[PDB]
Amino acid sequence: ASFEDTLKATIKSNTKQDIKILKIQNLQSSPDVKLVLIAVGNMQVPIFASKDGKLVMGVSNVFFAHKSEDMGAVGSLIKQ
Amino acid sequence: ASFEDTLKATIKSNTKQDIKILKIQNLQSSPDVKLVLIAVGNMQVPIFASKDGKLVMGVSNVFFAHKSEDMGAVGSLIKQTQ
Repeated sequence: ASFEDTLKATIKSNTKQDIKILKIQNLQSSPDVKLVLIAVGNMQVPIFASKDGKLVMGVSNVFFAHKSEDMGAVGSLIKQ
Repeated sequence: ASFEDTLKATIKSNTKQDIKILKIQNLQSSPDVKLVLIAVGNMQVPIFASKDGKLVMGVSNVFFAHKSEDMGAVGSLIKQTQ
């Protein structure tokens, strides 16, 4: 099952909610976690997701990346 | 560089703090992310870490997993810290 289909399933299975995947952004630091922006209800909201889509973790204000630029990336979409 | 060493590096380089790793817990839903509990000074704080230790992401009150048990696992570990 693709990342978007797994990711869609993973959220629905825990929230009963049908989401739209708006924007997927890869992280230069590592391929294990993809920064993704989804539409739930009336808001667009960002999350972190395992590359397989079987885990989502909400964006918090703790985020350190081996590469500096990715911190800009998350900071950009959290302003989005 | 090993997972605990990379994780130590990637945290220190950005908070210039030296931390110990107390507990590492793998998530059954995926191996891509490890739930890890570290010590900053006299605080214990849980975090999520890419399996290679090159991303640390704070535990928030959003976390969804494909396998149900993993939610129990993090929910217990957030209780141990506070």
